[PDB]
Amino acid sequence: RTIVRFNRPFLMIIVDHFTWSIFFMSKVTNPKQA
Amino acid sequence: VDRGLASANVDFAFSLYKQLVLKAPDKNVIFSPVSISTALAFLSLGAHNTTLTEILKGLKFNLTETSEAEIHQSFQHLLRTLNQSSDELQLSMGNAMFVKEQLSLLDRFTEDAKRLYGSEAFATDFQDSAAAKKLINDYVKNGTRGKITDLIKDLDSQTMMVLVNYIFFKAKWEMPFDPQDTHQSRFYLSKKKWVMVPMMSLHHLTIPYFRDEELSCTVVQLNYTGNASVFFILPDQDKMEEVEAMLSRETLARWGDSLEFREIGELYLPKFSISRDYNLNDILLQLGIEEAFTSKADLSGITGARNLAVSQVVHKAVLDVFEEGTEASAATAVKITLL
Ligand SMILES: C[C@]12CCC(=O)C=C1CC[C@@H]1[C@@H]2[C@@H](O)C[C@@]2(C)[C@H]1CC[C@]2(O)C(=O)CO
Repeated sequence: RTIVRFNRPFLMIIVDHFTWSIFFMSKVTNPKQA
Repeated sequence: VDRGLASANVDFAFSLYKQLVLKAPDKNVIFSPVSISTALAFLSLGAHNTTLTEILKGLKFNLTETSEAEIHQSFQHLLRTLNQSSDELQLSMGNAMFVKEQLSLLDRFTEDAKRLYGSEAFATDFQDSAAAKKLINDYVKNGTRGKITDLIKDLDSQTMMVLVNYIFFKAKWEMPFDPQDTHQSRFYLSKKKWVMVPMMSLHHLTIPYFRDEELSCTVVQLNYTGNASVFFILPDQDKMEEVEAMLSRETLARWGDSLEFREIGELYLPKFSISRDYNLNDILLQLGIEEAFTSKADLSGITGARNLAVSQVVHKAVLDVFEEGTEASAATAVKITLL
């Protein structure tokens, strides 16, 4: 069973399939960062 | 919607990302590339000569293969597509211009602003700077459903014009997380430091997946109901900077073309809300957008005279990830003074 655990910094790229727009791009280095 | 808009806007997204991380290497990043692209394209509507060329090149358009007229038509088409009605996900993008009542504007500029960018022109009394600040922030608050409240922090009382773009996004996961499965768990800031976060989980999921061994990262695509989805890229421990330096349109396309469906035993994803505010002046200058800020600024397509210059471009964005879906919003403002 493959496990995918986002418990360290990761990137998130929110994309539109119609226009191929990147709506949002994000790096989560600390979900609780000030 | 068209391939050359998407290619320039994606190139711009990753160029902007890389400059934000160079500026603040220890911080979360959240921004909307398409908001910033649209705001600056809107600005270019009024630019001439080197001011214009710098903006369009900074936005990563290949001017030997496209023209400003084709560029604006492409943004018009995008805004129409993004703002279509949907019974599945909420997505909205708006543009506006706030202008000192007595500033004389070319009729062609105001007409093209409304026709191409969907922008109204709000007469605004910038000498009553607190009231002008509140009107612009209220417009953004309305468009973002209360998510972006303080886009404008300071407004020079001698401002002539502010161009504003906002984007609002709210979507449900196609496969939502059950909050009964969300548990406090470690999120490792580094090999030896962590924080405790609510860790959501999904079990026995079949999703598109790619292990990129050359870049030491794992890529999965999670889907929203509707036309949007999200690439999650998980670098191995301490490999984030290596993955970041490989971010590009080429790499994103390769990742998209390399995904295969895989049964995942358990996927763990934090529930989190993050937000960031930016002064984009130094970033835009690194991207070659320079004359618009200077006394050589040429915005004579707005007024007919070379009497306006950009003072500051700001951006704010918020991202909320939780069991039912995602909500994200952002806005971009171009502040313009007399020259
Ligand atoms: C880089 C790419 C192709 C080249 C370009 O001008 C810009 C884009 C950005 C969005 C990408 C796109 C393609 O690769 C297909 C992608 C990944 C799309 C996001 C969603 C997508 O449609 C898929 O995931 C295919 O299912």
